[PDB]
Amino acid sequence: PQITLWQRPLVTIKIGGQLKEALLDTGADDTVLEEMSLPGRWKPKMIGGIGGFIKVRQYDQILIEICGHKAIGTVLVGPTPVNIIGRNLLTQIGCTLNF
Amino acid sequence: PQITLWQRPLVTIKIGGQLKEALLDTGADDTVLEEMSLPGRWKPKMIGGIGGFIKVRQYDQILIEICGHKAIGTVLVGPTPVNIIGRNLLTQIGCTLNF
Ligand SMILES: CC(C)[C@@H](c1ccc(Br)cc1)c1c(O)c2ccccc2oc1=O
Repeated sequence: PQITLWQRPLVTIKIGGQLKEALLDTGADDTVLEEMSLPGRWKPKMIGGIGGFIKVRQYDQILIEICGHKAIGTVLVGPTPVNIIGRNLLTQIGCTLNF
Repeated sequence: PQITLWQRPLVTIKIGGQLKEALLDTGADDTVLEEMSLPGRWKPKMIGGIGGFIKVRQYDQILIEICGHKAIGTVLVGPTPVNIIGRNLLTQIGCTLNF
């Protein structure tokens, strides 16, 4: 739908058989979620943010239903304050900025 | 205009008599810019991001021309990797998410 920026742009994702909410982030190149159980293998990886650098697990080819749309990409799991859906997934569900 | 998410959503702001580019961030509640000279008074403030917490200067009532639109808000100046225009300013220039 159309979403104004008066409140945090929050959205219900379904991931790895579980329900969660997550922040729509056009600032973010990648998708990062707080600590949660996911099947398969991962790779130790590191990202940077405002504060500094954090160390994540990389899962690839993880199916996510964002507000009822399908998408499949790399999801980084770690020590984030917020659930970030960035641009790798944003493009799939067909998202844009209008102003 | 309309902006796809295939590349980082970068935009030319004019601030404190200078030109710079900055990242359109719907994830960000506030606007934070790297270290630069601004007139007036400020307050020592602290924010959090992925990585951790950083310490900023707060300037209030700073006029910014984002892609040729006027806006006046709180701008936090500090040690960010990127120039962030978040939601405090986003709303002013009339921004939305469409998907
Ligand atoms: C929730 C964060 C992940 C997010 C954020 C940004 C500003 C503020 Br105030 C609060 C949060 C965030 C990015 O969207 C980001 C984008 C590009 C580069 C670095 C980045 O660091 C970040 O912390």
